[PDB]
Order: sequence, then C-alpha cells, then structure tokens
Amino acid sequence: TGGVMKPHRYRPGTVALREIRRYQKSTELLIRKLP
DNA sequence: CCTTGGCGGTTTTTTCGCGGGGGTCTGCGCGTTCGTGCGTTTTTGCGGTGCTTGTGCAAAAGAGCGGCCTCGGCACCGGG
Repeated sequence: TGGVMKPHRYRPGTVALREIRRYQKSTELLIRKLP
C-alpha cells in the first residue's frame, strides 16, 4: 500500500486565465525569431 | 403665403429571439519522446603590401665605271 494520491487536473479555463494574466503582464516576442 | 404628401398616433396582427432542455464532440489538460533553435568556435572571402617580371629609345692617288661620240663600213632606194 505505497500508492500516491493524484492532484487531478484543473478545470478548462483556469490555466487559460492564468496564462492570460502572465502573457498580458510580460512583453517579450511570442513568435520564434528564426522561423 | 399656399399647398399637399407624409409623419404620427392608434389599433390589430404576426413573427422572431431567448430560454429551457438535451445531446454531442472537441479543444483543454497533462505526460512522454523528439527537434531544432541559440550560443561558440572554426572556416572562407575581401583587401593590402611586398616582391618579381616586362620593356622604350682630311687630303693624295689609282682603279674602275657609265655614258657617249666619232667613225667604219656596209646595205639599200631609185632609176634603166
């Protein structure tokens, strides 16, 4: 009985809203330079 | 200042949007494996100096010669 309980996943949109805030706060280029 | 067609209020009618409900599927989330970008050092190209290769601008005398001229000598025209 050495198993691990999993933290499951986030709802659709939660990580979306997080990354929305993160990308709207920062200003770097989002397209890769060489392509 | 004249004129009349059209806005406007009122009354019927008619019809499209939203909500509810239901169902479906498709991006979202996460895990695993793979790629190909940024970062360094090495390689090839453009340039300059030094060295190497080409080349223009005084009579005197004899001997020999070409042109030339007089001349020799001959054949020839004209006539019978």
